[PDB]
Amino acid sequence: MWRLLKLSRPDLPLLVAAFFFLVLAVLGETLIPHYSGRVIDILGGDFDPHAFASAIFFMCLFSFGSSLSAGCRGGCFTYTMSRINLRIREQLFSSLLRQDLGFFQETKTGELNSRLSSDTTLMSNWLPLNANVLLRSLVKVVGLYGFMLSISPRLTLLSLLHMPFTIAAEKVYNTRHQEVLREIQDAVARAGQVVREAVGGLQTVRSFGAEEHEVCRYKEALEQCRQLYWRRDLERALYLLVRRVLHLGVQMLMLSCGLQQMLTQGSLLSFMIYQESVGSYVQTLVYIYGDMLSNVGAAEKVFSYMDRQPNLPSPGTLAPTTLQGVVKFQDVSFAYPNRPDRPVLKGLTFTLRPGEVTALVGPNGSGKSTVAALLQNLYQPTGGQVLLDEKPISQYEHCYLHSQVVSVGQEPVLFSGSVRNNIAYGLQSCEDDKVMAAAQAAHADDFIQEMEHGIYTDVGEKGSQLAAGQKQRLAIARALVRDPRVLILDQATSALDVQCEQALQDWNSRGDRTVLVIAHRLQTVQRAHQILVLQEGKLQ
Amino acid sequence: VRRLLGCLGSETRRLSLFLVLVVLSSLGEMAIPFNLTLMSILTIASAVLEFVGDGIYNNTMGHVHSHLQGEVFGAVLRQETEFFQQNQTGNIMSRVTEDTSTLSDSLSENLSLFLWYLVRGLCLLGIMLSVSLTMVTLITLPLLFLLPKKVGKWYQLLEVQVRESLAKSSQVAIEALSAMPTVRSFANEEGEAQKFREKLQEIKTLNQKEAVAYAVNSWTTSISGMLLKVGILYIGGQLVTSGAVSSGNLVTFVLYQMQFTQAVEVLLSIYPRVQKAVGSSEKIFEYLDRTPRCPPSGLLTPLHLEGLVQFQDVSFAYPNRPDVLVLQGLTFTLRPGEVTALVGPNGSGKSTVAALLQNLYQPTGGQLLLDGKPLPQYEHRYLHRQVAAVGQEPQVFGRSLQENIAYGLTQKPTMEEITAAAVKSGAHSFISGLPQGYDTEVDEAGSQLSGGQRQAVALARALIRKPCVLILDDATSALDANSQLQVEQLLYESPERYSRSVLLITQHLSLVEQADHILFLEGGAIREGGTHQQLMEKKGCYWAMVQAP
Ligand SMILES: Nc1ncnc2c1ncn2[C@@H]1O[C@H](COP(=O)(O)OP(=O)(O)OP(=O)(O)O)[C@@H](O)[C@H]1O
Ligand SMILES: Nc1ncnc2c1ncn2[C@@H]1O[C@H](COP(=O)(O)OP(=O)(O)OP(=O)(O)O)[C@@H](O)[C@H]1O
Ligand SMILES: [Mg+2]
Ligand SMILES: [Mg+2]
Repeated sequence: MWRLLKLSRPDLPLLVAAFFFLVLAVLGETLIPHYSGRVIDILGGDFDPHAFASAIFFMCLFSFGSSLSAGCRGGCFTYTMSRINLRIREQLFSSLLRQDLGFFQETKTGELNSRLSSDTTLMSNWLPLNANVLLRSLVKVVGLYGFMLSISPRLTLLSLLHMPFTIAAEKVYNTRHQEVLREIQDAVARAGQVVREAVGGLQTVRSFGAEEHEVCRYKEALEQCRQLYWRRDLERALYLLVRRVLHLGVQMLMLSCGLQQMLTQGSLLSFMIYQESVGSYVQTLVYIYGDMLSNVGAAEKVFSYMDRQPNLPSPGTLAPTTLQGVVKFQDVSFAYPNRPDRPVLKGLTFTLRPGEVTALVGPNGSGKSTVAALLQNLYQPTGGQVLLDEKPISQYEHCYLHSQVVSVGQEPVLFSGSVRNNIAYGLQSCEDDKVMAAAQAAHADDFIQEMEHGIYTDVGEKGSQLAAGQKQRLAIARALVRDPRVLILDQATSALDVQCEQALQDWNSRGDRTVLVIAHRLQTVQRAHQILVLQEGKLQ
Repeated sequence: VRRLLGCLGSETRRLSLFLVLVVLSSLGEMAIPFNLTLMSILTIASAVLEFVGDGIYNNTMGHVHSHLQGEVFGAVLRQETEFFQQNQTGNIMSRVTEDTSTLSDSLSENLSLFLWYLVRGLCLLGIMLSVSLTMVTLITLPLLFLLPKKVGKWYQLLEVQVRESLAKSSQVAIEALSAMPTVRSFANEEGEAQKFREKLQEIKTLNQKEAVAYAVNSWTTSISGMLLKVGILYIGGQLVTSGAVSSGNLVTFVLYQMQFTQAVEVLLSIYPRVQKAVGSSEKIFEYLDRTPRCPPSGLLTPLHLEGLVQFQDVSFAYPNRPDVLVLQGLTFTLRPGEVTALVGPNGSGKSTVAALLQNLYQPTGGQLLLDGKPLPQYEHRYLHRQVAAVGQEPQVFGRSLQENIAYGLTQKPTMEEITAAAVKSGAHSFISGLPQGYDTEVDEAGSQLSGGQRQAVALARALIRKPCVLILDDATSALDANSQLQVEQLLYESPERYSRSVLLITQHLSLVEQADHILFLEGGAIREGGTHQQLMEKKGCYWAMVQAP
């Protein structure tokens, strides 16, 4: 409820400046209805050459100044209420990119995209939606207040009595509104998940003919949002009706307090309609205050995502020039944070030498890919230690560690850039000779020349334009372009044919690189120096 | 501009029950003020009016909203497949959700404001009727329409790029979020943040012009209204000296005149908002009226079907790169009770043959026949029920396992065949290990399962339909040596083998020895075709592939 005002610091030289064009509005407007009367009373007092032209000139200058202030204020407000939204969006994305992996399995991608694309406008919607009528209204209210200051010594019982009627319901409503103002978001974002699960898997869905199923699910998700919107609008309208109905109590009380004296009928009957008016405007004030506070407070989830701290360990400062490459497991036992109390690894312990090939085999679900992902400091072992050289792996610098240790995963996921922007992913700057060398090293240059624009070919999402083998070759080239010290590859032979597999047999032909390979077909790993077999999460 | 009447008129009946009320409030304003509760009984009645109008109108507006978002998304799903890779996922998300939401809120505010001020302006015009000064005001009124006519096109052109850059930024965000382990394994979070800021720079650039345009519009509206007020009051004051009418006759005429100007400057202010909404409904209305280039659904649903598939001179070219031909001369036949194994090097186009068989695309210069009839003739649901496939990369959605296995079936099979298909594919051997059984939840893209488990789940999904044509495409890539024999049984030992036509696309040479037919596909052309022994006796490319180690 306060942090967003800390986000309004760089908008400091606009907002108060906008308030300047606020006051230069009313400083004109408070001189508008008087001299305009000087234009109309001269209808009964006709003096054409001198007074009429002077009154017209003064009215024209006053209205010109008022409009010149109002337009500049509107421009400044419309700029600020988009700059705030842009800063909130950028900071939310930078906070979301920092959290741990286990946060991304509890939540869904559509939920986070809907928090990015719908809740930020709800943050930035706290500006007064209708303001021109409000500025005319405040000037009119000030003038009416100044006119009714002539009944001062009997108004001592009026200002105090205007406070406490129907205000005890207000603390109810700002509760019953606010929860609704949260729930619709939790009905919108979940609905925004549905349009994910079709579109991102469209080639799957058309493979089964389930378009009407997804459309039915989307309409079912939309019906709940419609019901929540109708409930919110009905509650607001009912509150407005009950406030306008119960507002007349002070009116009839002051009418009785006026008529008990029988000042005369010309001084009280022609007096009541102006406070009967401005009661509605002070109700408008308190209503816009409550709505603004509710709109600010309706994003506790976005503020929690802003302030959430990950469970990642303290980053390390270590980044030595040399690196031997000896890897050690010391009684490592790991359980996933999403599904605890079911261990996956049950006390693994081995050692990887700098200059020999270690192969790992095991059945489906045995946990080899868990070992590969744990070796890259993506997760944290509950017990035991993972040691690179003589130091723990969590004490290394992030970019240095992920530039020395690289992996080819079970399924490579590609991005929507060019081929050069995908081979050189994660590199700040690299020469074209390195990319060409990595392309020749993975036998990827035979199909680089085939596709149009050479190496600058656009590749769509997840490598849709390429085949599976070409995607595997690009992933291998991406891993090999860094010239690493520890290279973990699992199932790199998933889609490569026999010829490429035979032509890419020995990864350790260089003789100075630590290689870990994971494979299912045991004949492929007959050339490995060391063979490891694990069953149910325990090494045999 | 008036493109909305085709998508609002179905609600206008309810709007009629609003519109009458509108004048029921409007004559409340026009009526002159004509017993201690005399100021009460009217007043609360007015409050009751404030409950019946906006109580009904909002109840219609949601029906405009939730229906419209139910239509545009439908217009997404009727388009052809090659559209879905021309437009990114984030772009389709943005145009489906936020443009529709912005258009709905803009309509829901501006329609109410436009009605509630046009009726008041019409009543204010009516009540003041000297004829001559009213006619003078009505002839100087349409001069003010010249500048918003030249302002609206600029507003549309400015706002379209805002929507485009917002969609691109959302695409960057979702692409960064959906591949989180790959992002973190290379330590490239700062690159994604830089891409997001580079996307947001365009939004800031266009907003700094949006603010200036709004300020200039407000300036021109206030200046035009003020100057017209001074003009009419001046001509009235000049006509006073020639008699005209009395002081009391014009002392209310000028008041109704300034009230009419107040009524008309609001419409002048809401014209650019209408133009902005018209610009906002640009890309969405392209999706609704876009003619899908794919052939539509068929109507034949034969009760008896055999797995006879014929490829006659089939040639295909991808629409992204139509100058090349991926497939040249395919011509073969698949029979029930037989196994055909399609093998070849990488980049040959076997997945393209699988995509052509599933009616995802259309052949360019050939014929594809299922039981002597073309594929678009069959009904969509029946065709995709009678033809099942696995795909090179299986996908699993975020629901229960019993819903992932039985996905897409309107018949809703019960527990028994689900368990039987999980046992037959070998998936059940771990499915019973899960604590919640078949009711367990798996998140997006199957991040809770391994590769072999995901392939087994996909195979069990493809099995449960009992298809006549089955396409296995690298279904044994992630499976170990224990489960794969089940697939081998599924090819050669199951009693249902006589009821299916299997198209096998694998690089595992152990499973292709027992195939009835083996096809070698290179460069989009059939190089060799025959049995295993016929290919082994002659010298050919398949012999080289076998004898490579
Ligand atoms: N992110 C995750 N969250 C929860 N459980 C997971 C996750 N990843 C894997 N598991 C579970 O861990 C076990 C094995 O995981 P893993 O993917 O490492 O197996 P694997 O034996 O290497 O697989 P493969 O079948 O690909 O050879 C399975 O029970 C799987 O459900
Ligand atoms: N959506 C697409 N748009 C453009 N070209 C494509 C598309 N999909 C595939 N291609 C191209 O078609 C050719 C073969 O594609 P396909 O995926 O069918 O190969 P494949 O032989 O089945 O693959 P693999 O042996 O790796 O499994 C390649 O040149 C590839 O770039
Ligand atoms: Mg694995
Ligand atoms: Mg393929």
